[PDB]
Amino acid sequence: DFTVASPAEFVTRFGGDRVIEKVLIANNGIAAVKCMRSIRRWAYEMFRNERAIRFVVMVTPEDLKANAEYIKMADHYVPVPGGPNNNNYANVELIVDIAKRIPVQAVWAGWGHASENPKLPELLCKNGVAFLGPPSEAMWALGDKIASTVVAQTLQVPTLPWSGSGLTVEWKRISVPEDVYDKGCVKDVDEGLEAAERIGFPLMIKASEGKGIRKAESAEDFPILFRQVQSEIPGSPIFLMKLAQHARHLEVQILADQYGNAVSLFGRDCSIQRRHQKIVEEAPATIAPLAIFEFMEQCAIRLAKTVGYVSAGTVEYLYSQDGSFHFLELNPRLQVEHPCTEMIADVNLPAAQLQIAMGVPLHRLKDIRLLYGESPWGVTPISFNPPLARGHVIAARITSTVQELNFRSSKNVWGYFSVAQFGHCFSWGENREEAISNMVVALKELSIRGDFRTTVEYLINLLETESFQNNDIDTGWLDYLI
Ligand SMILES: COc1ccccc1[C@H](Cn1c(=O)n(C(C)(C)C(N)=O)c(=O)c2c(C)c(-c3ncco3)sc21)OC1CCOCC1
Repeated sequence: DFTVASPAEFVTRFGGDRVIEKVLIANNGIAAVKCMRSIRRWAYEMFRNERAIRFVVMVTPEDLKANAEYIKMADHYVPVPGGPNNNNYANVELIVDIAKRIPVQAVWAGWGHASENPKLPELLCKNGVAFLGPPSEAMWALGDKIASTVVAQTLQVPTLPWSGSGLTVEWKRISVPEDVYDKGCVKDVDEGLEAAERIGFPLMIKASEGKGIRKAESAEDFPILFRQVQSEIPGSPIFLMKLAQHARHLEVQILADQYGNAVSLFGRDCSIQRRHQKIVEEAPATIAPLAIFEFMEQCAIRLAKTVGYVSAGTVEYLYSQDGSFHFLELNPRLQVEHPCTEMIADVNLPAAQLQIAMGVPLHRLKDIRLLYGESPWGVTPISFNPPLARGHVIAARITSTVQELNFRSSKNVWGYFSVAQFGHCFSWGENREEAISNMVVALKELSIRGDFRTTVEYLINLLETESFQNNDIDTGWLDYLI
Protein backbone atom coordinates (compact mmCIF):
# COMPACT_ATOMS: atom_id res chain seq x y z
CA ASP A 1 0.00 0.00 0.00
CA PHE A 2 0.95 3.68 0.22
CA THR A 3 1.19 6.07 3.11
CA VAL A 4 0.42 9.78 3.28
CA ALA A 5 0.65 11.66 6.57
CA SER A 6 -0.36 15.22 5.56
CA PRO A 7 -2.37 17.07 2.91
CA ALA A 8 0.85 18.07 1.06
CA GLU A 9 1.84 14.43 0.86
CA PHE A 10 -1.61 13.42 -0.39
CA VAL A 11 -1.47 15.96 -3.25
CA THR A 12 1.84 14.61 -4.48
CA ARG A 13 0.53 11.01 -4.37
CA PHE A 14 -2.76 11.75 -6.10
CA GLY A 15 -1.59 14.08 -8.86
CA GLY A 16 -3.12 17.34 -7.49
CA ASP A 17 -1.98 20.98 -7.75
CA ARG A 18 -2.92 22.89 -4.59
CA VAL A 19 -2.41 21.91 -0.97
CA ILE A 20 -5.36 22.65 1.33
CA GLU A 21 -4.63 22.29 5.05
CA LYS A 22 -7.13 24.67 6.52
CA VAL A 23 -10.70 25.37 5.42
CA LEU A 24 -12.90 28.34 6.36
CA ILE A 25 -16.52 27.38 6.79
CA ALA A 26 -18.80 30.23 5.79
CA ASN A 27 -21.88 28.75 7.42
CA ASN A 28 -23.39 27.66 10.74
CA GLY A 29 -25.76 25.02 12.05
CA ILE A 30 -26.07 21.63 10.45
CA ALA A 31 -24.15 22.65 7.28
CA ALA A 32 -21.01 23.53 9.34
CA VAL A 33 -21.38 20.27 11.21
CA LYS A 34 -21.82 18.12 8.12
CA CYS A 35 -18.79 19.64 6.42
CA MET A 36 -16.55 18.95 9.39
CA ARG A 37 -17.79 15.36 10.03
CA SER A 38 -17.61 14.34 6.35
CA ILE A 39 -14.15 15.75 5.84
CA ARG A 40 -12.82 14.50 9.18
CA ARG A 41 -13.99 10.99 8.37
CA TRP A 42 -12.12 11.11 5.08
CA ALA A 43 -9.10 12.55 6.89
CA TYR A 44 -9.11 9.59 9.25
CA GLU A 45 -9.35 7.02 6.47
CA MET A 46 -6.63 8.74 4.42
CA PHE A 47 -4.12 10.14 6.98
CA ARG A 48 -5.14 8.25 10.17
CA ASN A 49 -5.58 11.72 11.68
CA GLU A 50 -9.11 13.14 11.86
CA ARG A 51 -7.61 16.68 12.28
CA ALA A 52 -5.33 16.53 9.19
CA ILE A 53 -7.50 19.24 7.62
CA ARG A 54 -8.22 22.05 10.12
CA PHE A 55 -11.49 24.01 10.22
CA VAL A 56 -12.22 27.64 10.95
CA VAL A 57 -15.86 28.69 11.51
CA MET A 58 -17.44 32.13 11.50
CA VAL A 59 -19.59 32.80 14.55
CA THR A 60 -22.36 35.37 15.10
CA PRO A 61 -22.97 36.48 18.74
CA GLU A 62 -26.44 34.82 18.61
CA ASP A 63 -24.56 31.51 18.11
CA LEU A 64 -21.87 32.31 20.68
CA LYS A 65 -24.35 33.07 23.43
CA ALA A 66 -26.08 29.80 22.69
CA ASN A 67 -22.94 27.82 22.58
CA ALA A 68 -23.95 26.25 19.34
CA GLU A 69 -22.13 22.98 18.83
CA TYR A 70 -20.40 23.77 15.57
CA ILE A 71 -18.16 26.22 17.50
CA LYS A 72 -16.85 23.56 19.91
CA MET A 73 -16.52 21.22 16.96
CA ALA A 74 -14.27 23.54 14.94
CA ASP A 75 -10.53 23.91 15.43
CA HIS A 76 -10.58 27.70 15.67
CA TYR A 77 -13.38 30.29 15.27
CA VAL A 78 -13.76 33.88 14.24
CA PRO A 79 -16.38 36.16 15.80
CA VAL A 80 -18.37 38.03 13.12
CA PRO A 81 -21.09 40.76 13.39
CA GLY A 82 -24.69 39.80 14.20
CA GLY A 83 -27.75 40.84 12.23
CA PRO A 84 -28.97 39.63 8.83
CA ASN A 85 -26.89 37.68 6.32
CA ASN A 86 -25.31 40.67 4.58
CA ASN A 87 -23.27 41.18 7.75
CA ASN A 88 -21.61 37.81 8.53
CA TYR A 89 -22.38 34.61 6.47
CA ALA A 90 -23.49 36.06 3.13
CA ASN A 91 -20.95 38.94 3.24
CA VAL A 92 -18.41 38.08 0.48
CA GLU A 93 -15.89 40.78 1.38
CA LEU A 94 -15.94 39.63 5.02
CA ILE A 95 -15.43 36.00 4.02
CA VAL A 96 -12.47 36.74 1.80
CA ASP A 97 -10.99 39.09 4.35
CA ILE A 98 -11.22 36.43 7.09
CA ALA A 99 -9.83 33.81 4.67
CA LYS A 100 -6.88 36.04 3.74
CA ARG A 101 -6.04 36.98 7.33
CA ILE A 102 -6.03 33.53 9.01
CA PRO A 103 -4.89 32.40 6.42
CA VAL A 104 -6.84 29.43 5.02
CA GLN A 105 -6.32 27.80 1.59
CA ALA A 106 -10.03 27.29 0.77
CA VAL A 107 -13.60 28.18 1.67
CA TRP A 108 -16.65 25.97 1.87
CA ALA A 109 -19.97 27.78 1.93
CA GLY A 110 -22.37 24.82 1.61
CA TRP A 111 -25.88 25.91 0.82
CA GLY A 112 -27.71 28.99 1.88
CA HIS A 113 -26.22 32.41 2.31
CA ALA A 114 -23.47 33.18 -0.12
CA SER A 115 -23.25 29.80 -1.82
CA GLU A 116 -24.89 30.97 -5.00
CA ASN A 117 -23.11 34.32 -5.14
CA PRO A 118 -20.56 34.29 -8.01
CA LYS A 119 -18.67 37.18 -6.38
CA LEU A 120 -17.59 34.60 -3.79
CA PRO A 121 -15.43 32.34 -6.01
CA GLU A 122 -14.34 35.41 -8.04
CA LEU A 123 -12.98 37.30 -5.03
CA LEU A 124 -11.47 34.11 -3.60
CA CYS A 125 -9.89 33.23 -6.91
CA LYS A 126 -8.33 36.73 -7.26
CA ASN A 127 -6.94 36.33 -3.76
CA GLY A 128 -5.60 32.86 -4.45
CA VAL A 129 -7.94 30.93 -2.11
CA ALA A 130 -9.83 27.84 -3.28
CA PHE A 131 -13.57 27.54 -3.43
CA LEU A 132 -15.33 24.23 -2.63
CA GLY A 133 -17.79 24.76 -5.47
CA PRO A 134 -17.86 25.81 -9.13
CA PRO A 135 -15.85 28.72 -10.44
CA SER A 136 -17.51 32.11 -11.10
CA GLU A 137 -17.52 31.81 -14.91
CA ALA A 138 -19.68 28.65 -14.58
CA MET A 139 -21.73 30.29 -11.88
CA TRP A 140 -22.46 33.34 -14.08
CA ALA A 141 -23.59 31.23 -17.10
CA LEU A 142 -26.14 29.49 -14.77
CA GLY A 143 -26.94 32.70 -12.85
CA ASP A 144 -29.37 33.96 -15.44
CA LYS A 145 -32.34 31.63 -16.08
CA ILE A 146 -32.44 32.98 -19.62
CA ALA A 147 -28.79 32.27 -20.45
CA SER A 148 -29.17 28.97 -18.72
CA THR A 149 -32.21 27.66 -20.64
CA VAL A 150 -30.93 28.78 -24.03
CA VAL A 151 -27.56 27.14 -23.31
CA ALA A 152 -29.52 23.97 -22.47
CA GLN A 153 -31.58 24.29 -25.65
CA THR A 154 -28.43 24.60 -27.81
CA LEU A 155 -27.27 21.28 -26.43
CA GLN A 156 -30.73 19.93 -27.42
CA VAL A 157 -31.83 19.26 -23.90
CA PRO A 158 -35.64 19.45 -23.70
CA THR A 159 -37.18 22.51 -22.02
CA LEU A 160 -40.78 23.47 -21.19
CA PRO A 161 -42.64 25.89 -23.52
CA TRP A 162 -41.53 29.45 -22.75
CA SER A 163 -40.81 33.01 -23.99
CA GLY A 164 -37.47 31.88 -25.45
CA SER A 165 -38.42 28.40 -26.67
CA GLY A 166 -36.25 27.41 -29.61
CA LEU A 167 -33.59 30.13 -29.18
CA THR A 168 -30.04 29.01 -29.80
CA VAL A 169 -26.43 30.25 -29.71
CA GLU A 170 -23.63 29.28 -32.11
CA TRP A 171 -21.84 26.31 -30.54
CA LYS A 172 -14.24 28.39 -25.45
CA ARG A 173 -16.70 30.14 -23.08
CA ILE A 174 -20.36 30.06 -24.01
CA SER A 175 -22.05 33.48 -24.20
CA VAL A 176 -25.59 34.67 -24.90
CA PRO A 177 -25.77 37.88 -27.07
CA GLU A 178 -28.25 40.76 -26.53
CA ASP A 179 -30.31 39.57 -29.48
CA VAL A 180 -31.21 36.31 -27.73
CA TYR A 181 -32.26 37.97 -24.43
CA ASP A 182 -34.34 40.49 -26.28
CA LYS A 183 -36.27 37.62 -27.95
CA GLY A 184 -36.40 35.53 -24.74
CA CYS A 185 -37.92 38.31 -22.65
CA VAL A 186 -41.10 40.29 -22.54
CA LYS A 187 -40.77 44.08 -22.15
CA ASP A 188 -44.30 44.88 -21.04
CA VAL A 189 -47.78 43.40 -20.75
CA ASP A 190 -48.56 43.73 -24.47
CA GLU A 191 -45.49 41.68 -25.45
CA GLY A 192 -46.18 39.40 -22.48
CA LEU A 193 -49.69 38.60 -23.75
CA GLU A 194 -48.42 38.05 -27.31
CA ALA A 195 -45.80 35.69 -25.87
CA ALA A 196 -48.37 34.04 -23.65
CA GLU A 197 -50.14 33.03 -26.86
CA ARG A 198 -47.26 30.83 -28.05
CA ILE A 199 -46.91 29.27 -24.60
CA GLY A 200 -50.40 28.74 -23.10
CA PHE A 201 -51.82 28.86 -19.56
CA PRO A 202 -51.11 28.45 -16.77
CA LEU A 203 -47.60 29.93 -16.87
CA MET A 204 -45.03 31.45 -14.53
CA ILE A 205 -44.32 35.11 -15.02
CA LYS A 206 -40.80 35.30 -13.65
CA ALA A 207 -37.93 37.82 -13.15
CA SER A 208 -34.44 36.53 -14.17
CA GLU A 209 -32.54 38.88 -11.76
CA GLY A 210 -34.34 37.31 -8.79
CA LYS A 211 -38.56 35.00 -4.71
CA GLY A 212 -39.82 37.24 -7.66
CA ILE A 213 -42.18 34.69 -9.33
CA ARG A 214 -45.92 34.81 -10.02
CA LYS A 215 -48.30 32.09 -11.34
CA ALA A 216 -50.80 33.20 -13.98
CA GLU A 217 -53.83 31.18 -14.94
CA SER A 218 -55.32 33.25 -17.76
CA ALA A 219 -54.88 36.28 -20.04
CA GLU A 220 -57.28 38.20 -17.81
CA ASP A 221 -55.14 38.23 -14.60
CA PHE A 222 -51.75 38.41 -16.44
CA PRO A 223 -51.31 42.21 -16.52
CA ILE A 224 -51.64 42.75 -12.76
CA LEU A 225 -49.31 39.89 -11.82
CA PHE A 226 -46.81 41.05 -14.46
CA ARG A 227 -46.83 44.65 -13.13
CA GLN A 228 -46.30 42.96 -9.77
CA VAL A 229 -43.21 40.95 -10.75
CA GLN A 230 -41.82 44.03 -12.44
CA SER A 231 -42.33 46.33 -9.37
CA GLU A 232 -40.95 43.59 -7.07
CA ILE A 233 -37.60 43.24 -8.82
CA PRO A 234 -36.98 46.55 -10.68
CA GLY A 235 -34.56 46.48 -13.62
CA SER A 236 -35.01 42.75 -14.19
CA PRO A 237 -35.75 41.20 -17.54
CA ILE A 238 -38.76 38.97 -17.27
CA PHE A 239 -39.66 35.78 -19.17
CA LEU A 240 -42.58 33.36 -19.11
CA MET A 241 -42.61 29.61 -18.72
CA LYS A 242 -45.47 27.10 -18.82
CA LEU A 243 -46.22 24.85 -15.90
CA ALA A 244 -45.68 21.12 -16.06
CA GLN A 245 -48.71 18.89 -15.77
CA HIS A 246 -48.54 15.59 -14.11
CA ALA A 247 -45.01 15.96 -12.87
CA ARG A 248 -42.28 15.73 -10.19
CA HIS A 249 -39.17 17.84 -9.62
CA LEU A 250 -36.11 15.59 -10.00
CA GLU A 251 -32.40 16.11 -9.98
CA VAL A 252 -29.34 14.57 -11.49
CA GLN A 253 -26.38 14.89 -9.14
CA ILE A 254 -23.26 15.83 -10.99
CA LEU A 255 -19.68 15.84 -9.78
CA ALA A 256 -16.98 17.50 -11.91
CA ASP A 257 -13.21 17.97 -11.54
CA GLN A 258 -10.89 20.72 -12.92
CA TYR A 259 -9.92 18.90 -16.08
CA GLY A 260 -13.28 18.61 -17.79
CA ASN A 261 -14.35 15.20 -16.42
CA ALA A 262 -17.81 15.05 -15.02
CA VAL A 263 -19.78 12.30 -13.48
CA SER A 264 -23.41 11.80 -12.66
CA LEU A 265 -24.31 10.26 -9.34
CA PHE A 266 -27.82 8.97 -9.99
CA GLY A 267 -30.44 11.46 -8.97
CA ARG A 268 -33.05 12.48 -6.45
CA ASP A 269 -36.83 12.71 -6.56
CA CYS A 270 -39.11 14.98 -4.64
CA SER A 271 -42.05 12.70 -3.95
CA ILE A 272 -43.96 15.09 -1.67
CA GLN A 273 -44.01 18.85 -1.98
CA ARG A 274 -46.13 21.40 -0.13
CA ARG A 275 -46.13 25.21 -0.29
CA HIS A 276 -43.02 25.24 -2.51
CA GLN A 277 -40.98 23.08 -0.05
CA LYS A 278 -39.32 19.62 -0.36
CA ILE A 279 -41.09 17.44 2.23
CA VAL A 280 -39.87 14.03 1.01
CA GLU A 281 -36.75 13.51 -1.22
CA GLU A 282 -35.83 10.01 -2.44
CA ALA A 283 -32.68 8.52 -4.03
CA PRO A 284 -32.49 7.01 -6.64
CA ALA A 285 -35.34 8.58 -8.61
CA THR A 286 -37.13 5.35 -9.33
CA ILE A 287 -40.19 7.18 -10.70
CA ALA A 288 -38.10 7.57 -13.85
CA PRO A 289 -37.18 4.42 -15.74
CA LEU A 290 -33.43 3.97 -16.24
CA ALA A 291 -33.43 4.37 -20.04
CA ILE A 292 -34.91 7.84 -19.61
CA PHE A 293 -32.91 8.72 -16.48
CA GLU A 294 -29.63 7.76 -18.10
CA PHE A 295 -30.46 10.22 -20.87
CA MET A 296 -31.20 12.93 -18.26
CA GLU A 297 -27.82 12.15 -16.73
CA GLN A 298 -26.15 12.45 -20.14
CA CYS A 299 -27.84 15.83 -20.60
CA ALA A 300 -26.68 17.13 -17.22
CA ILE A 301 -23.12 15.97 -17.89
CA ARG A 302 -23.14 17.73 -21.29
CA LEU A 303 -24.43 20.90 -19.62
CA ALA A 304 -21.97 20.69 -16.77
CA LYS A 305 -19.07 20.27 -19.16
CA THR A 306 -19.98 23.07 -21.52
CA VAL A 307 -20.36 25.79 -18.87
CA GLY A 308 -17.00 24.64 -17.38
CA TYR A 309 -18.49 23.39 -14.07
CA VAL A 310 -16.43 22.21 -11.13
CA SER A 311 -17.40 20.66 -7.79
CA ALA A 312 -20.83 19.20 -7.03
CA GLY A 313 -23.99 20.60 -8.55
CA THR A 314 -27.48 19.48 -9.29
CA VAL A 315 -29.39 19.57 -12.57
CA GLU A 316 -33.10 20.02 -11.97
CA TYR A 317 -35.63 18.58 -14.30
CA LEU A 318 -39.39 18.14 -14.41
CA TYR A 319 -40.57 14.63 -15.09
CA SER A 320 -44.10 13.85 -16.33
CA GLN A 321 -45.86 10.53 -15.93
CA ASP A 322 -45.90 10.23 -19.77
CA GLY A 323 -42.10 9.99 -19.66
CA SER A 324 -41.41 13.49 -21.00
CA PHE A 325 -38.98 15.67 -18.96
CA HIS A 326 -37.69 19.24 -19.12
CA PHE A 327 -34.58 21.05 -17.93
CA LEU A 328 -35.28 23.75 -15.39
CA GLU A 329 -32.01 24.77 -13.77
CA LEU A 330 -28.56 23.90 -12.53
CA ASN A 331 -28.25 24.53 -8.82
CA PRO A 332 -24.53 25.34 -8.39
CA ARG A 333 -23.95 23.82 -4.90
CA LEU A 334 -24.60 21.00 -2.48
CA GLN A 335 -28.13 20.78 -1.13
CA VAL A 336 -29.17 19.90 2.41
CA GLU A 337 -30.54 16.57 1.07
CA HIS A 338 -27.20 15.41 -0.46
CA PRO A 339 -26.67 12.51 2.04
CA CYS A 340 -29.37 10.63 0.12
CA THR A 341 -26.84 10.54 -2.74
CA GLU A 342 -23.77 9.91 -0.66
CA MET A 343 -25.51 6.86 0.81
CA ILE A 344 -26.68 5.20 -2.38
CA ALA A 345 -23.48 5.95 -4.29
CA ASP A 346 -20.90 5.49 -1.47
CA VAL A 347 -19.44 8.87 -2.30
CA ASN A 348 -18.39 11.23 0.50
CA LEU A 349 -19.41 14.49 -1.23
CA PRO A 350 -17.78 17.17 0.88
CA ALA A 351 -14.51 15.16 0.87
CA ALA A 352 -14.86 14.89 -2.94
CA GLN A 353 -15.22 18.66 -2.98
CA LEU A 354 -12.10 19.10 -0.86
CA GLN A 355 -10.02 16.75 -3.03
CA ILE A 356 -11.22 18.33 -6.29
CA ALA A 357 -10.37 21.82 -4.98
CA MET A 358 -6.86 20.38 -4.47
CA GLY A 359 -6.86 19.65 -8.19
CA VAL A 360 -7.23 15.87 -7.79
CA PRO A 361 -8.97 14.43 -10.87
CA LEU A 362 -12.11 12.24 -10.65
CA HIS A 363 -10.35 9.01 -11.51
CA ARG A 364 -8.09 9.53 -8.46
CA LEU A 365 -10.95 9.71 -6.00
CA LYS A 366 -11.24 6.26 -4.34
CA ASP A 367 -15.06 6.55 -4.03
CA ILE A 368 -15.51 7.24 -7.72
CA ARG A 369 -13.19 4.41 -8.73
CA LEU A 370 -15.10 1.95 -6.57
CA LEU A 371 -18.44 3.19 -7.84
CA TYR A 372 -17.31 2.57 -11.44
CA GLY A 373 -16.07 -0.85 -10.41
CA GLU A 374 -12.32 -0.09 -10.62
CA SER A 375 -9.56 -0.67 -8.04
CA PRO A 376 -9.67 1.80 -5.08
CA TRP A 377 -6.21 3.31 -5.71
CA GLY A 378 -5.40 2.76 -9.39
CA VAL A 379 -4.32 5.61 -11.65
CA THR A 380 -5.76 4.69 -15.08
CA PRO A 381 -8.49 6.95 -16.50
CA ILE A 382 -12.20 5.90 -16.49
CA SER A 383 -14.92 6.58 -19.07
CA PHE A 384 -17.91 8.17 -17.34
CA ASN A 385 -22.53 -1.16 -17.89
CA PRO A 386 -23.60 1.58 -15.43
CA PRO A 387 -23.03 1.32 -11.66
CA LEU A 388 -26.12 0.31 -9.64
CA ALA A 389 -27.63 2.34 -6.84
CA ARG A 390 -27.11 0.72 -3.45
CA GLY A 391 -30.52 0.39 -1.85
CA HIS A 392 -32.85 3.36 -1.55
CA VAL A 393 -33.12 6.43 0.73
CA ILE A 394 -36.07 8.44 2.01
CA ALA A 395 -35.34 11.87 3.42
CA ALA A 396 -38.15 13.69 5.17
CA ARG A 397 -38.39 17.27 6.33
CA ILE A 398 -39.48 17.59 9.98
CA THR A 399 -40.95 20.63 11.72
CA SER A 400 -42.64 22.53 14.68
CA THR A 401 -27.52 25.29 17.04
CA VAL A 402 -28.69 21.76 16.53
CA GLN A 403 -30.22 18.73 18.24
CA GLU A 404 -29.34 15.27 16.88
CA LEU A 405 -31.70 12.32 16.69
CA ASN A 406 -30.02 8.84 16.80
CA PHE A 407 -33.00 6.55 16.55
CA ARG A 408 -33.29 3.40 18.66
CA SER A 409 -35.61 1.86 16.04
CA SER A 410 -32.79 1.38 13.53
CA LYS A 411 -29.16 2.04 12.69
CA ASN A 412 -30.64 2.91 9.26
CA VAL A 413 -32.29 6.15 10.24
CA TRP A 414 -30.90 9.37 11.59
CA GLY A 415 -32.10 12.94 11.79
CA TYR A 416 -31.48 16.36 13.30
CA PHE A 417 -33.38 19.56 13.94
CA SER A 418 -32.30 23.12 14.55
CA VAL A 419 -33.90 25.94 16.62
CA ALA A 420 -33.16 29.13 14.49
CA GLN A 421 -37.24 24.14 14.89
CA PHE A 422 -36.99 22.33 11.53
CA GLY A 423 -34.75 19.59 10.12
CA HIS A 424 -34.48 16.32 8.23
CA CYS A 425 -34.57 12.54 8.84
CA PHE A 426 -32.67 10.22 6.51
CA SER A 427 -33.56 6.55 6.10
CA TRP A 428 -31.88 3.72 4.24
CA GLY A 429 -33.42 0.46 3.13
CA GLU A 430 -32.39 -2.29 0.72
CA ASN A 431 -35.30 -1.13 -1.41
CA ARG A 432 -37.86 1.66 -1.47
CA GLU A 433 -40.28 -0.34 0.63
CA GLU A 434 -37.77 -1.10 3.46
CA ALA A 435 -36.62 2.50 3.41
CA ILE A 436 -40.21 3.75 3.80
CA SER A 437 -41.02 1.38 6.61
CA ASN A 438 -37.71 2.15 8.47
CA MET A 439 -38.68 5.82 8.18
CA VAL A 440 -42.19 5.21 9.52
CA VAL A 441 -40.87 3.26 12.54
CA ALA A 442 -38.38 6.09 13.24
CA LEU A 443 -41.02 8.83 12.93
CA LYS A 444 -43.32 6.89 15.33
CA GLU A 445 -40.48 7.17 17.76
CA LEU A 446 -39.92 10.88 17.01
CA SER A 447 -43.61 11.56 17.56
CA ILE A 448 -43.28 10.66 21.21
CA ARG A 449 -41.76 14.08 22.02
CA GLY A 450 -44.45 16.74 22.57
CA ASP A 451 -42.72 19.22 20.25
CA PHE A 452 -43.01 16.90 17.19
CA ARG A 453 -46.18 14.93 17.80
CA THR A 454 -48.79 16.88 15.82
CA THR A 455 -46.55 17.52 12.81
CA VAL A 456 -44.86 14.13 12.58
CA GLU A 457 -48.11 12.12 12.80
CA TYR A 458 -49.26 14.16 9.84
CA LEU A 459 -46.12 13.06 8.03
CA ILE A 460 -46.51 9.42 9.08
CA ASN A 461 -49.93 9.37 7.43
CA LEU A 462 -48.51 10.93 4.27
CA LEU A 463 -45.95 8.14 3.99
CA GLU A 464 -48.68 5.54 4.48
CA THR A 465 -51.06 6.63 1.68
CA GLU A 466 -51.48 4.23 -1.21
CA SER A 467 -50.54 7.09 -3.49
CA PHE A 468 -47.19 7.35 -1.72
CA GLN A 469 -46.65 3.58 -1.36
CA ASN A 470 -47.33 3.30 -5.09
CA ASN A 471 -45.29 6.32 -5.97
CA ASP A 472 -48.19 7.91 -7.88
CA ILE A 473 -47.50 11.33 -9.35
CA ASP A 474 -50.03 13.99 -8.46
CA THR A 475 -52.20 15.15 -11.32
CA GLY A 476 -52.61 18.88 -12.12
CA TRP A 477 -50.20 21.73 -12.64
CA LEU A 478 -46.92 21.61 -10.76
CA ASP A 479 -45.91 24.40 -8.37
CA TYR A 480 -42.33 25.71 -8.25
CA LEU A 481 -39.89 25.06 -5.48
CA ILE A 482 -37.58 27.49 -3.69
C1 LIG B 1 -28.80 6.38 8.90
O1 LIG B 1 -28.00 7.45 8.36
C2 LIG B 1 -28.34 7.76 7.05
C3 LIG B 1 -29.35 7.10 6.36
C4 LIG B 1 -29.68 7.45 5.05
C5 LIG B 1 -28.97 8.46 4.42
C6 LIG B 1 -27.96 9.13 5.09
C7 LIG B 1 -27.62 8.80 6.41
C8 LIG B 1 -26.58 9.49 7.06
C9 LIG B 1 -27.14 10.50 8.03
N1 LIG B 1 -26.18 11.29 8.85
C10 LIG B 1 -25.45 10.77 9.86
O2 LIG B 1 -25.54 9.58 10.08
N2 LIG B 1 -24.63 11.56 10.62
C11 LIG B 1 -23.76 11.02 11.73
C12 LIG B 1 -22.74 12.03 12.35
C13 LIG B 1 -24.55 10.32 12.87
C14 LIG B 1 -22.80 10.15 11.01
N3 LIG B 1 -21.72 10.89 10.62
O3 LIG B 1 -23.09 8.97 10.75
C15 LIG B 1 -24.56 12.87 10.33
O4 LIG B 1 -23.82 13.55 11.03
C16 LIG B 1 -25.29 13.42 9.34
C17 LIG B 1 -25.33 14.72 8.97
C18 LIG B 1 -24.47 15.78 9.69
C19 LIG B 1 -26.16 14.94 7.94
C20 LIG B 1 -26.48 16.09 7.33
N4 LIG B 1 -26.02 17.28 7.60
C21 LIG B 1 -26.66 18.15 6.79
C22 LIG B 1 -27.53 17.49 6.02
O5 LIG B 1 -27.46 16.18 6.35
S1 LIG B 1 -26.84 13.47 7.48
C23 LIG B 1 -26.09 12.61 8.60
O6 LIG B 1 -25.81 10.21 6.12
C24 LIG B 1 -24.58 9.51 5.87
C25 LIG B 1 -23.58 9.89 6.95
C26 LIG B 1 -22.28 9.13 6.68
O7 LIG B 1 -21.77 9.54 5.38
C27 LIG B 1 -22.67 9.26 4.26
C28 LIG B 1 -24.03 9.92 4.49
